[PDB]
Amino acid sequence: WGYDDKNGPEQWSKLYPIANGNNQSPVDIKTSETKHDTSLKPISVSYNPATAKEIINVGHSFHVNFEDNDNRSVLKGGPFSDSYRLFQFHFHWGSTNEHGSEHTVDGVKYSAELHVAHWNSAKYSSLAEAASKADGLAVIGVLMKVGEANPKLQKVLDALQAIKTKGKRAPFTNFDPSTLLPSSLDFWTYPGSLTHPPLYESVTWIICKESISVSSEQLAQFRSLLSNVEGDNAVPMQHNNRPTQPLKGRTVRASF
Ligand SMILES: C=CCOC[C@@H](O)C[SeH]
Ligand SMILES: [Zn+2]
Repeated sequence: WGYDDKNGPEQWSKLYPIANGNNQSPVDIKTSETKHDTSLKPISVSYNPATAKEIINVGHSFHVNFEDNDNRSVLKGGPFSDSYRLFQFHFHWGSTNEHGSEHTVDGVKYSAELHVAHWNSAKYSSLAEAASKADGLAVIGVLMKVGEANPKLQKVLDALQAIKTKGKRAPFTNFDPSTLLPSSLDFWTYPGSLTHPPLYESVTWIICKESISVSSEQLAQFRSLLSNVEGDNAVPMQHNNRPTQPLKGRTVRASF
């Protein structure tokens, strides 16, 4: 279902009718209309870098998958009364620097977006179980602003040369993806979804107030990943970021 136009995000509603749904992501975050809430607690990431397993090229993006067999890597606080388990981080990016981030704040589009994904291990057995569940997934979203080169992106960008093409796997160990997060975990939260098929309406978004930085060259790496299988003609992975979607009257909550 890629991000072309043949497979691209307009074609998503055919196969996945949930695309023209009510809890679709990303969204625009209109700060004027955002109802501050104080029942919210502060977000608290406790990741353990020995959970870091693998980095894999999945054709449309690349993942960094984590060990999700126990509660060693948890997110808790925010709205969540439960304690979600970390399983993955990945990125979204765009063809040019001007766009690339999925969420937008007051119409402003960013270079890329980081997703640090979690699944509700207090209520569910597997990721596979919690994938589809309303209270299934907790994803931290960081907005990535084109400027200085982020030195905490090092290990991620280094490893990329070993997963040039779709399906390529490699061990990525000994990394806490919290080091990626901004210093201010002031956050918006809203009831969302995945941003790509199967677009499950299972995500409680945590969108960070403060941005992290990425140079144009760091973004050029993301782009010089290849969507093709090894041997085939080099088809870069140019953009993998979704249009912002109607709120249909959900209430983005501030935590600031
Ligand atoms: C399957 C990977 C992670 O899914 C959670 C979403 O926040 C990524 Se848009
Ligand atoms: Zn994502």
